[PDB]
Amino acid sequence: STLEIAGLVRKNLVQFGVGEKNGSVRWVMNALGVKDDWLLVPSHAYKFEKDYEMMEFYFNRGGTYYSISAGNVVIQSLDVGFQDVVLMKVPTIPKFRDITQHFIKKGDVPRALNRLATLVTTVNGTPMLISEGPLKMEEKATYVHKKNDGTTVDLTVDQAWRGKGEGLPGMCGGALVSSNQSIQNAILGIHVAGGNSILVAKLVTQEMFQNIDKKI
Amino acid sequence: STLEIAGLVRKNLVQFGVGEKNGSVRWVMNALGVKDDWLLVPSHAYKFEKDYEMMEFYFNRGGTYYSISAGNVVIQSLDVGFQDVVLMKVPTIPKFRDITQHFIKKGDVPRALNRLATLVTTVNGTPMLISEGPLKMEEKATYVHKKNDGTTVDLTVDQAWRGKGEGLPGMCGGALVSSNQSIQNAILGIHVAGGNSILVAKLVTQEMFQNIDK
Ligand SMILES: [Cl-]
Repeated sequence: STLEIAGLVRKNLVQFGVGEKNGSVRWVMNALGVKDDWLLVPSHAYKFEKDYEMMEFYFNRGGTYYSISAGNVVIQSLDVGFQDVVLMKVPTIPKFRDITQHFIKKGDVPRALNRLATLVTTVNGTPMLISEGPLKMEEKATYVHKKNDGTTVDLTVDQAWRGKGEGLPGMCGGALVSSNQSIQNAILGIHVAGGNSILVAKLVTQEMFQNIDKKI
Repeated sequence: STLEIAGLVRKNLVQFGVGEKNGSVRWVMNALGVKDDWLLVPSHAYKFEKDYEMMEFYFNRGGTYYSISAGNVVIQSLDVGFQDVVLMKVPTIPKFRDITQHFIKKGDVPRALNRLATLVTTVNGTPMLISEGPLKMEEKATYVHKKNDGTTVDLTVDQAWRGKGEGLPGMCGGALVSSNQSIQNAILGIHVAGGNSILVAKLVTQEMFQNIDK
């Protein structure tokens, strides 16, 4: 049931923030824990910051704050091309329950195409469930992002799901869940953009998780 | 409660008019004082007149009409836009009680969503309280209003509240108050346009007034 898998997701969802050690912190969106000390994070959460070298990442795991230097995390791309969503290893965060086997398998993709799905996310800390229309998929989809107030750059997403629905700023990073019980309400991917009245998310499959169990 | 916050809004509401320095004043809608000499004004109140040369802006505060020339007003934005609602400083106008801290905080918007709200406004001095349907939010909302006289215009709103309710001409500029007691019945925004059974208001947050007190 949508609510069963939604609860698993909820338990692994954390608030993601960026800043300088001993300085100011800006909470930006969400990041999803997937296994042991590995999480999925949308790249625009940190891409447009002025100085990556002295960047510190901040996580809020149910009221406990953890932090790590950007120079101490291991990053892994899901695929080749524009960095849209990445896998990030955080050693100082508590072990996450393995939910890898709940994501959709590369082969099961058409069985999720054309149906409804639910976005399981949080807005500034408050849990929300957003309904998305019949999902379509696009090989490469574009959206517009605004740097904290002002400028607007165009960014693309590779292999994106398209749902119709109204957003709310800060929803980025949530997990998309299919309503198809035939495929065990698989997790389809991560929310990256919302615009006119269309919600866009990147497809993330069971196969993008192989390199994480390899030693170094 | 809703009555307490509604009271704070009424005391800061004034009428907005346009006219020449030695003629008759055309009153058009309401404006809301937020702090000191600053006011929240819907931009359609003045943006469709093309002779800024002899134009005076008028404000009725307690029976006295205060004015300022188009060529003298300081106008400021809330996010980056100007097509919907603007802040306007009028040095000549008597000081307004600071109500900024009664507006909703950004991180609390989800708690105002799906709940009822009350619109506090005036139509020619006449006070009105209007219940608005369970509120919904929209990224951008388009409304084509006959607002002028017989002229129709496009009014597009960024981050807008949409709700079921009934209107009247001249209600524009009034404020939306939340029925949610756990967020202290926060002011949610400013009424921009209304027509059949839909009312549209712009979202205004506490954080938005950072631009003025500095
Ligand atoms: Cl009440």
